[PDB]
Amino acid sequence: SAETDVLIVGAGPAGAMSATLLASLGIRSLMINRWRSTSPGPRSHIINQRTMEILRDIGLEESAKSLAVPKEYMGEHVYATSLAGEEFGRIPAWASHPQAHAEHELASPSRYCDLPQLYFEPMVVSEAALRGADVRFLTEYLGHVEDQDGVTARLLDHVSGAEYEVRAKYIIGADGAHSLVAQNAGLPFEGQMGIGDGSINIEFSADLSSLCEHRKGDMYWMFRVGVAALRMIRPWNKWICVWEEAKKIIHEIIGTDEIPVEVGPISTWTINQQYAVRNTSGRVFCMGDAVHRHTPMGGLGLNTSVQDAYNLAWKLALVLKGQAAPTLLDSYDAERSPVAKQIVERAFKSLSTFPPVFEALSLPPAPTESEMAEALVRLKDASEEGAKRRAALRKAMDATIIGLGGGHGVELNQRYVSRAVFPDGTPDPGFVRDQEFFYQASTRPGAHLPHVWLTENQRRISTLDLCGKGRFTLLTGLSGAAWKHEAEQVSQSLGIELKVCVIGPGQEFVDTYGEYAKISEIGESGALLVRPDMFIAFRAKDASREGLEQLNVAVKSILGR
Amino acid sequence: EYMGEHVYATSLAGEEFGRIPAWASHPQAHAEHELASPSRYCDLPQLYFEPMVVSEAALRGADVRFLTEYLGH
Repeated sequence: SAETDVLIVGAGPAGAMSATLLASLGIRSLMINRWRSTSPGPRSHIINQRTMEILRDIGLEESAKSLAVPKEYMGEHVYATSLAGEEFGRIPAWASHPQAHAEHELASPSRYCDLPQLYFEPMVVSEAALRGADVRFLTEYLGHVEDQDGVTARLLDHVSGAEYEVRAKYIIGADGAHSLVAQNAGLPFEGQMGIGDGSINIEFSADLSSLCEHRKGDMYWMFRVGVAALRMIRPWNKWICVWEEAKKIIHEIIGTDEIPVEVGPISTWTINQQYAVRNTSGRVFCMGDAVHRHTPMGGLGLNTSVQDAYNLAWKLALVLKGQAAPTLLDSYDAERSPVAKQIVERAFKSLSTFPPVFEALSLPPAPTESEMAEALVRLKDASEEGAKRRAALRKAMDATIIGLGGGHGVELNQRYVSRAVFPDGTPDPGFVRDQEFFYQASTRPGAHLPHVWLTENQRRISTLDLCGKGRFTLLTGLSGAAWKHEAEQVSQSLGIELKVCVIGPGQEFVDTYGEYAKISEIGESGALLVRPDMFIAFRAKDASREGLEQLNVAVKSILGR
Repeated sequence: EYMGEHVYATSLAGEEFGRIPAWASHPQAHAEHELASPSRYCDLPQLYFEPMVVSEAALRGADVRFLTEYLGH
């Protein structure tokens, strides 16, 4: 037997991130995993800005960037007959279009990058152990029982052979899409797990720089199942094909014998659309693929899983230290379960964007080499019928971009509503523009803190860099110095750290560009209370005494006290 | 990329009043810039520009004579 604060079952990106963050806040975690190592298989690889921000908070951003492929190599999505064959056309994927890129730059100090979960996982697992988590692989969760004071789980050790018990105050179910932890907690799911009659993933190696370096992209999709994908793992060199020496399916996809090819492992994917309606069940919290299982369309899986962990850790830390009532843990479900449903529905809906491509070419699904060849030559036709076909195809191709980088709103427009956000008595604004395609910065409580550039010592710093570090932060201008004193009083009163930044001309942080003035929807003396997880929980118009009194209440409320 | 930060200050070594994003350095201005043309802003003193073009003109076939004054026609 053994005792610890949190038991994390699973060392995929959510469990690992959980361990790191809890270890960074002084909380004892034991993280476990049935397998001998981190995921070898072909899995996620698009890392969006929200996940990069979180690494930037933890100080792992420069490491990930070192191993990741940059945005600049991800831009050209090509649709073709084969890699060596003729292109139907290209879309500007992963915000490579100048305007998409501007909306990207403004939204965050971080950027897209491609980094196979294969590297991401061990990076984070090793940091978690370095920061203080205990990490044990080849250990299987067999089950647990709860009571009023905590939980007791039974583990099976695949090295020693022994079974032992672990006592803990909480359990995080971050096993994968077949989570046994979710099964025991009794969580309800909506949706199915194999939708129709899936995909085969052939990993392989081959120098394709002559076919790719003049048109750098993350993926190359072939219409030939109707569709097959060719995704880059390491620039122009290591690869998967998606669809034993029958894997010269590959040669068909590249479209040539000439390039030598070493075949790696092959595996299978199915089509899922299933999420948990509720992610918590007294003392058990479930996290990544365990509560949202979905197709790969849009990069959303890994990124959502890391953000699930970022939302929970700080709350668990506060509760375990008696700085907050257990009530605070309910906001995990309130804030996070919607995002799970959203992600699953979005990924599945992104598969509808493909059939219309075949409709534009007048093709049945799963067409035959002749029919395909007819469609290609119609496309080249110097008639008005051929012009219509061309345009139809363009309209069809463009629409696929939602699954391939265009869904910036889905990525960033979280709006929490829970006990952990204190409403300011502003009317809800909606979105001016489409909320799936476009991010809208908001400073209203429940929104994520916008990014703008300030300066510290004439050097650019992000507004977000004032704000993480496992602590609440309060932001203001010079007219708002009163918040400094009011904040101290509240930290003294309730037992919590509360950094205060007074932004302006004299100060440490100044807004040399006026972006802070412009972006906040609030006068200089107003203030934003930012959570550890970077979400605004409280906003005040000004520093009047009515505004100042509220702070102490907002805080006691947020923490359940 | 070296043209972006226009700073207003008391002196170079003194305190800044603030900065504006000059020469389309603001992300949105830069986007409108990229879409407009395949070319980009750059700083190149007329001091270098002139002789570059005078020499090309002569290379391509123009006759070029300095220290010669137009008096009238």
